[PDB]
Amino acid sequence: MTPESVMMMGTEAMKVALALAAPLLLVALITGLIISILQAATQINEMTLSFIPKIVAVFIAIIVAGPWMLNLLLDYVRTLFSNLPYIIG
Amino acid sequence: VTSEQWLYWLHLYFWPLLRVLALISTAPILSERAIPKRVKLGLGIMITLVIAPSLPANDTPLFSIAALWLAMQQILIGIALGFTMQFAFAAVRTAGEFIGLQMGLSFATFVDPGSHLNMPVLARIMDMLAMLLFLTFNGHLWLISLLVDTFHTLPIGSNPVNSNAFMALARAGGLIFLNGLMLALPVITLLLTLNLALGLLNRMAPQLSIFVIGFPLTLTVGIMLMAALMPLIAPFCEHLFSEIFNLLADIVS
Amino acid sequence: DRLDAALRFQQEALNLRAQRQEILAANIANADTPGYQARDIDFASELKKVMVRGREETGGVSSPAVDLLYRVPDQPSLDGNTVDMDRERTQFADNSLKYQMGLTVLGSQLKGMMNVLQG
Amino acid sequence: DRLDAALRFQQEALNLRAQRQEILAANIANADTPGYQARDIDFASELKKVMVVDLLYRVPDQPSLDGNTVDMDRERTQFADNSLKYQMGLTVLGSQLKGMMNVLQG
Amino acid sequence: VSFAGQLHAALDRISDRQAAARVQAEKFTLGEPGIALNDVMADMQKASVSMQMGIQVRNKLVAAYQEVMSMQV
Amino acid sequence: GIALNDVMADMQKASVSMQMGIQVRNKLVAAYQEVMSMQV
Amino acid sequence: TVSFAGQLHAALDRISDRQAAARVQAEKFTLGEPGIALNDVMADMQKASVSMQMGIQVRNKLVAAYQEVMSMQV
Amino acid sequence: SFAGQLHAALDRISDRQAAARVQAEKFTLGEPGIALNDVMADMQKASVSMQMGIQVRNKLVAAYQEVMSMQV
Amino acid sequence: TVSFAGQLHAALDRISDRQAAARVQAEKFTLGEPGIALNDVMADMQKASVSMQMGIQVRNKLVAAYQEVMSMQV
Amino acid sequence: TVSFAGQLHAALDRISDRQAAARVQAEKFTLGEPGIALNDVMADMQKASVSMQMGIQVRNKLVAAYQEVMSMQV
Amino acid sequence: SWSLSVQTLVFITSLTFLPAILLMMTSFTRIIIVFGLLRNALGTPSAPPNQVLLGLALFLTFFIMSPVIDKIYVDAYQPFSEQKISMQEALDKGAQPLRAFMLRQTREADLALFARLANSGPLQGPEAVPMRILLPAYVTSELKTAFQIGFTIFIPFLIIDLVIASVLMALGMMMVPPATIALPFKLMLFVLVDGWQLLMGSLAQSFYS
Amino acid sequence: QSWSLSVQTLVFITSLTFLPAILLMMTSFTRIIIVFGLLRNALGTPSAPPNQVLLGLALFLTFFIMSPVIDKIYVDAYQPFSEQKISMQEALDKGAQPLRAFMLRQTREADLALFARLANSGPLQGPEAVPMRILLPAYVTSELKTAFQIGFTIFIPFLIIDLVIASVLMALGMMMVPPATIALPFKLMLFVLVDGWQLLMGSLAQSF
Amino acid sequence: QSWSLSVQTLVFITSLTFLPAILLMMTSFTRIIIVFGLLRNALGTPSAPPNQVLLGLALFLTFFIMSPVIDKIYVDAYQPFSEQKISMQEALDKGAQPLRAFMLRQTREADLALFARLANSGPLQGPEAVPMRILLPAYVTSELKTAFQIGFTIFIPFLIIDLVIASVLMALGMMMVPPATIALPFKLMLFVLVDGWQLLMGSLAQSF
Amino acid sequence: QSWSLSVQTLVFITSLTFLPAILLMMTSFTRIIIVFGLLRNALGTPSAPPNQVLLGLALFLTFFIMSPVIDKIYVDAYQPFSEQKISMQEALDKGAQPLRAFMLRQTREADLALFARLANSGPLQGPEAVPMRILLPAYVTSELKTAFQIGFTIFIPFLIIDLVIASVLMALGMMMVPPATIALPFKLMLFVLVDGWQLLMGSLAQSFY
Amino acid sequence: SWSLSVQTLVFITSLTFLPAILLMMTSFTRIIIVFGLLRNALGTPSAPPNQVLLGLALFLTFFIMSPVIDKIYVDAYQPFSEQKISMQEALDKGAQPLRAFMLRQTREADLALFARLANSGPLQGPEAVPMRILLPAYVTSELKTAFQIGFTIFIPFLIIDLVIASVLMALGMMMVPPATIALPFKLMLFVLVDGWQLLMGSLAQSF
Repeated sequence: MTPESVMMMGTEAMKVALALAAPLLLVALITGLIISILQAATQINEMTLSFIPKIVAVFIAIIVAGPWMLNLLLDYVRTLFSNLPYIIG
Repeated sequence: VTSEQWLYWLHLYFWPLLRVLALISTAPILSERAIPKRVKLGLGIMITLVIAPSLPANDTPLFSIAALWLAMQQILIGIALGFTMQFAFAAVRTAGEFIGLQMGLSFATFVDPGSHLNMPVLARIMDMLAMLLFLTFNGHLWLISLLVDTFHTLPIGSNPVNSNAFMALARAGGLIFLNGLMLALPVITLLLTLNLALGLLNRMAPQLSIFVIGFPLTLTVGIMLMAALMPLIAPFCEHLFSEIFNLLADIVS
Repeated sequence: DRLDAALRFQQEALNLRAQRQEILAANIANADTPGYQARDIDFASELKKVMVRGREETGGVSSPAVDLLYRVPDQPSLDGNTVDMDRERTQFADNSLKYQMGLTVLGSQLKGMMNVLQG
Repeated sequence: DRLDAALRFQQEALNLRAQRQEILAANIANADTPGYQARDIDFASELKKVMVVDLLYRVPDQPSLDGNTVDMDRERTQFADNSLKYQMGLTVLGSQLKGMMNVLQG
Repeated sequence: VSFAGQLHAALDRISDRQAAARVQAEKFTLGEPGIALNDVMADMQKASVSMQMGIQVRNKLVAAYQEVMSMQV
Repeated sequence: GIALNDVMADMQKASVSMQMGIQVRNKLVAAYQEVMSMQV
Repeated sequence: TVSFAGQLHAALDRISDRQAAARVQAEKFTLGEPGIALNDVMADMQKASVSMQMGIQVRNKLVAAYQEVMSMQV
Repeated sequence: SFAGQLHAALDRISDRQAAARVQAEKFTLGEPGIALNDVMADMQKASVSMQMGIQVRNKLVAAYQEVMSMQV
Repeated sequence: TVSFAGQLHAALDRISDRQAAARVQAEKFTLGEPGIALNDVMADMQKASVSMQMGIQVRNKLVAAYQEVMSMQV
Repeated sequence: TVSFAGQLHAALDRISDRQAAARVQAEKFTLGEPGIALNDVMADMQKASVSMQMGIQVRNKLVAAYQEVMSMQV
Repeated sequence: SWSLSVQTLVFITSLTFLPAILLMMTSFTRIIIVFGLLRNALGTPSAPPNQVLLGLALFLTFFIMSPVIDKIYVDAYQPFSEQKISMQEALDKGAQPLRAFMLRQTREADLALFARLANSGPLQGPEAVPMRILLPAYVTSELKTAFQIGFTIFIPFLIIDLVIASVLMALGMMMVPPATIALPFKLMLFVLVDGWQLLMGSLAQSFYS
Repeated sequence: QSWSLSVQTLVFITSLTFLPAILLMMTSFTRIIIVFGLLRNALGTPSAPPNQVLLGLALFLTFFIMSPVIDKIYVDAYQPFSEQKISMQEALDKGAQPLRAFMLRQTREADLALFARLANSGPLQGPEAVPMRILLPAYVTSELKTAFQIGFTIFIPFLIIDLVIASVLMALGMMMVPPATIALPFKLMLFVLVDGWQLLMGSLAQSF
Repeated sequence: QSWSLSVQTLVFITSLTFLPAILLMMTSFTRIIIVFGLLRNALGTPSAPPNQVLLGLALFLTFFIMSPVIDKIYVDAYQPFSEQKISMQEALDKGAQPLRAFMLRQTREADLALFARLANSGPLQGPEAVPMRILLPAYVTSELKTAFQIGFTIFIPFLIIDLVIASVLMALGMMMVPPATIALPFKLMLFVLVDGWQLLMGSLAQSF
Repeated sequence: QSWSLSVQTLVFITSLTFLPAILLMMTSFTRIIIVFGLLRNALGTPSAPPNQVLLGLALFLTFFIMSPVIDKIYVDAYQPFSEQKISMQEALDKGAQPLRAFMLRQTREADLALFARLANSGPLQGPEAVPMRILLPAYVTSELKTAFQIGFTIFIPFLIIDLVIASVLMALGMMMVPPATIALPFKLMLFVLVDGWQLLMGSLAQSFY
Repeated sequence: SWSLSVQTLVFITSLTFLPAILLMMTSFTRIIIVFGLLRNALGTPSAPPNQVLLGLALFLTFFIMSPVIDKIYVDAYQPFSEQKISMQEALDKGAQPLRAFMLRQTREADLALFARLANSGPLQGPEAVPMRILLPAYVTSELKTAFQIGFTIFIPFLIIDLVIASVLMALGMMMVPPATIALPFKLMLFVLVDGWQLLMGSLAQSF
């Protein structure tokens, strides 16, 4: 009820969002950086060949860590809906 | 006996109802479409039932241009109060949308302005957070109390009016921008530095950077930055509400 | 103000009809009382008078500010009352129909207004 | 039912008036029977008893030789009065029902 | 004192008039002396008129409430 | 005291005035919502 | 444990038994059975009519309220 | 033009109403030469004309609202 | 194999037969055919009117319900 | 080629013709014409009223259908 | 007591205000506001059709207001039906359990504000609060509670859209709308975590707590 | 014991007011209409088939699905009531049985358990002890959940097409094009080459 | 057997109530309306022709297409009824046949089989005896499928134009130039030059 | 032969409902608003002047365009109606002819031929004998085609500006600069200096002649 | 003076056209278009909500109509009570200040075009321009004025965007999008100079 509880609500929610999005974004960033440094080493420059492995890497990311995200988000939503009638004002 | 003078009761219960309902239809949270219309009408009716008997009853007939002037006055007062209150949420929405646009979340606006493709999701997040904070600080009760109080300052009866006062509400349009800049400032600046950092990377081997490495990094950095910045809005939320409230108190009179 | 002024003539005429019928009923009630002169009012003159200057009362025992005039007797009577029953019952029926006419006109005007307002 | 309690008094009065009307007409019909006693009921007491019948003999006025105590004038007046009161009870009960109806109509 | 108070007062007055007329009618039907049929019938007439007045006031009042609740906010 | 003639007439006049006020406010509110439902 | 459906069933029963009692009284009075009076027959019929008007008005109010509640938008 | 025709129609309807009201007012005072049936017929004709005006206003307002609600 | 249109057709036809029977009975009574009583003629006419009014009310309820069902935003 | 406008014009002409015939017969009866009876005048007026009411109801249904069809979002 | 005609008239007139009692004195407002907000959240403004949600809200309100209705029936309707309590006293007796139910769920701040706006004297205990103060205080408290519940409801459905947009933006697909992708995932979430049982139980507890 | 004919007429004509409510809450109309709306959202165009066509088609589908239940009601309740062999109340009680079975067969256990918890129900026992006022909201909740389960998996192929087209377009280089604009004709192609309408009706019918 | 006059007019008004449903689900209005909406979406102009204009065009096209069916109904069914030659029941039965034939001409056998198998209908010999309750949903489904086919095919030339302009812009290096702004005027020019409106209406009419 | 007063009133009020349909399918309005719907797209601001401003401006322009037709209808048909020298049927027959001529002069022959063939009409001797059922949809089709022609032609100078600005931006190596935002103010410049609105309305009015 | 019921009908009917009066007769279109163009300038099409912009334009319109409202009050509101002039002579007398304002804000070319569109040859004087010719001409003039003000607003933001892009290109960066960098600088320039208050002051001065 108190504004401290509200702002905590937003923080924990958006940290959950950060945890959900961090693996995919970080995998894409690492793949892009690796392809870019390889291009710099080989002196190859086409703006389209960096887009190819990124999709494959990010799609594999759901294969490997997808169940973890799905279990984390469901637990968050379940706990939020269960604690809903105790943060009422 | 068995009089029950109806015109007296109607004139006593009408104009306060007009002002209360005019505030209701525009005041934030009390004007959200999710509330059924009958609930809003009943709240206005009950508030008027509580308030009106204490006020001096007016005797101007409903079939006169004086009644039209009175109705216009009540509508103006109600919409002015509600809109001045709404300005703070407008400012919060502006700050959130700008943080989100510096995230690169909606890049299609820079190339196709107003092209039916825009999602200010951060703006919505902080808008609903601001609504929750406003509910917590009981701002709506204050709004109702000030709606009641503006009578003593400005009675139902037609009273003369001023000018630059309207400018003040219009000049409040500056606040939406001015306060929005500060909220952002605590994050956009660092994001700016990050973009500057990306520039240093592009000053190296040409191409092979930006649109491939900049976007995910800046998205994650914006996310964690403003996630850490979330505790900061609440003092600024109270500052915004106080600014709107004392501006209203000073200018309505 | 405007609506009050527009409906004021028929309302006042209907009130004067009611008072005239009260007077006629009083005449009918006292029809066998010895020494009772029948009373009646001039409807048109009193209606214009109430029109120009608002309704007023003698007290308020209360009674209207109307002028109670005496009816001219038809034929003499030993007891000494001038209530001739034919005249009383003709005026009663005529006042009845005119009051119903006033009700009809006022109701028609009020519907003629709800028709405009209703939407 | 509450509806019965409102209309109980008038219904009982109407029924008692009908019964006493029958008794008075029986007294009229048997006027010529030698040895017939004129019988009647006390309306108020029986109305109390039903709201909360016994026949009472009429006090003879003139002594006849055949033992008949029925008097024409007394019972004719009572018969007319009972008819009038039956009509009045019908009027009152109908007015109450009509009021209960116009309350509901709409 | 208030509008609800005035309506309650009007209802009480109408009910009291109706009960008085009914009680006088029952007293006349009882056979108690001094009660005239003229007064009974006139009082029943007045009670009926008062009931009809109350019905009309209720009808209008309900119509006005329905009109107010139909307002779009 | 006040008769049915006056009671009914003022009762009707009040009903008419209340209906007029309701209709005028509805028109004003509809115009305001049409203005605010704009697209700038 | 109150039951609105049970209360409606009880009220409908009250009306229906009142009507049936009046009808059977009229039945016996037409058949010529002694002990039945015409004024009682008419009074019971009118009581049944009043009860049915009660039921009709309550039905109208309930249906109007339900329709206005269900015509609302969330 | 069109506003002129609307103004003329409104003037005719109001003249109808005024004539009926004046005739009824004169008849209320007991003035001779005015009959009850004529008063009632004039009142009903005025009511019919006013209802026609109301209906025309409703149709015109609905048409204007439908036109102004189009998506350019 | 239950078709609602079939039941509506059956009810409509039954109303029609009742109306036609009442009309023919009145027709025959007017022509002075012995064996027809006025009271039965009026009773059957009133029964036909009751049946037609019941059909009218059922149609009104069905049409209203169809319009409320058919106007929802999908 | 059947056209709906032609059918509507024909129906309107039939309604107008029936109304005009009833009005003419009533006018002639008022003027003291011998070969016209009051019952026929009243029956013809009632039939014209019924026909015009049917026309009004058909117009209402047609207008409702048109306003429903033209309110689509295509 | 009143005449039977007056009692019937009052009963028929009071039957009119049933929607007002349902909306302004009952648990209906919070549930309907929460349902509207949730429908706004999932991105399907016409999904459970208004009638379905209205029926569910009516059944929920009937299940929630059961003890109050039971207390009214046992204390007011039963003595009134048995001719033990007059018609003008059954209303007063039955208005007390509803008043208590409205009080418990109301808030001090609203009560203080509406006690000040009426210029009434000090209210040392809750037993001095009239209905003219409790009614709008209860209404405002219910509105605020419903909006709080809906606004904490809204957060996950916007979180999903945020992460969807960020993931789409990582790969450079800047012209893909995020709402169209997020809607199936929001439906999947609301299916997985017992979308309705948890919400139903949370609302019911929110009343009984 | 039987109700009077006037009471029967009053109840019968009053019950017709709940016909839209019965059709929506108690029958299969809700699930079909929700699935159709979700499919319209998934097609890429929000109002291609007018709401009227979808509503009529959903009504026909609901009638065809519920025809066995309607036949059972007619055999059990309507026919013996119309022949004046059972009373109105007993006919309603008998006819509530097949509809209760239909509602139970598609009811989630958790929904029924929760709504029995909220209604203070204690020793329930046989599946034939659940009252109508408890069974109905549980059925509505289960129908909403099932409709959402169907919709979110109806969404899948169109998301696949959208993602494939966007990925191909951006990887090829044309990143300034709107992928949805090019994708909509392909969504229509997929829907018409699979026979999406016929298969969707088959799946909706076989869901019961 | 002939319905009395009051029953006849009750039936007539109740049937007039169902007019939009008949127009949408029995005539060619739905397919034309769907194709028009898809075409408007295809030009990149979501609100250029107002909805009322397209609705009126679809209504007139439907009237022209259904003129032979209306003529058959008039000649075979309505005309004898208006001359009191036949009753209303047999007139309606005779008028059903031409409309039924028209709807069967434009339905797909697979959808008819689906709705027959779903409704548990017994084997039906030939197209002569197929209930309207079976034919109507199948015809609606077939119309939906055909409309989607036509719209998807229509979407092709504008897709060609968009792709060619996007490629021309991209091969010039213009990386941040959106192709919609350049494509919209050329889409309008293409639709104007081929006499698009009359050609598309003629194609829709010819397909019926 | 004249219709009764009741039938005349019924027909008049019924025909009053077709006012938007008549305005769209029979007057100039369809060509105007559609062009506006495209012009706001050419300027790069979909917001543009508000929708209601454009609609009312189109309405005023339509009235000015149809002033001669309205005057001819008022003179030939409605004036005898008001002065009692004509019936309602004859007035309806006579007043449509100037509007039919106005519709025919802007009707392309190909569309008219298409709708004839589609109605299986017999040999029409001359324009004067063309049925309204054939003239209305053909006029609407030709109207749409003409509006699209005008809109595409309007789209030209703004395309010129966009191409020039994009070429200038790319020739300087400023490849990452979106040219839409830069070229929007120059489109506003072009519309201001040349007096775009007045020129466009004059061109539309002259086009109808 | 005509009937009261007809007066009520006319008044409620004229109440419907209130958005038309606000848009076509007052200046509301000018402020709303200026706000839309300014929002398009900063690069954020949803930063202030459309509701807030509409309300700000409404308040600005109310102030800038306050002199005309005062003239209406003097010429129409007051004498309608003293009954020196009423009904006809006054409604037109009260509308006269609107005519003066719209003549002031209307260009001559639009009026000339709309006159030759109505074949009104003998329109010689400038205070007897009919409403049919005055209204659309005034609307077109308002559109032109709003577009000019929008371009003037556009100039500094376009300059800032161009400067940012030029410095990015000169510094060696060829891939960094200049919009992301230039957006916060656009905002800090807009706030620091206090763009909003000067913008409203100029709009009020713009009449």
